[PDB]
Amino acid sequence: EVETFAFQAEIAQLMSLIINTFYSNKEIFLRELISNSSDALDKIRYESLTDPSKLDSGKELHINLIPNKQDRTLTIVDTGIGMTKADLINNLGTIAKSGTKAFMEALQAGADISMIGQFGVGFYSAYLVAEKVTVITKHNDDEQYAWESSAGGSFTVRTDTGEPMGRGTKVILHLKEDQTEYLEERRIKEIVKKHSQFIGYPITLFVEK
Ligand SMILES: CC(C)(C)c1cc(N)c(C(N)=O)s1
Repeated sequence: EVETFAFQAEIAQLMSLIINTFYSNKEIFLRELISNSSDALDKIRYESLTDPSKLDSGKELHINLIPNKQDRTLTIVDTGIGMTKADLINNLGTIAKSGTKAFMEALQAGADISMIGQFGVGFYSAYLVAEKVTVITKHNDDEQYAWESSAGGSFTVRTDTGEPMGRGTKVILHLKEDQTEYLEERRIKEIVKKHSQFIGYPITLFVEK
């Protein structure tokens, strides 16, 4: 059962602006997605202080970067709080409507795309380098779900049947044909050290075979 939804016009217009605008500093996408995972891990860590049983789906709090050249995919995994079905379908999109309006107004007044995080809509920077994004997520209170969009105005949500996650969020970036530089170990290491050196969770960069 695959459900198809339309993006809000403002979010769709944001994704077009990200996809079409000429902007060479594309490497900031990794800073934003890693920043998103750190916040998800903060939320499960805070909630587990007043409730130790929330960590029954996994005690470890970490971020893993997994490149795959055969699939041409870069996967950012965290064991954060995850997102529910309502988070994917409309909760997180409606929050982003106000940040998108402010982000677009800032752009015409002299800002650039690298400040996208300051408006809380950093996730969409993934489309700087990916033609399709797959998000697999498992919240403690909901089932495992797969979100997917190739932009163009729509996204899909379905119950995930793959490997069970326990808890967290898996962002799979199906990279563009000319963005495979972000599969290189030495390139990922440089971006992590430059933009995310003080993240308070262990970041493991996986090596390919
Ligand atoms: C599309 C989906 C549900 C993956 C997200 C939208 C927003 N705005 C996210 C965020 N981290 O802000 S995640």
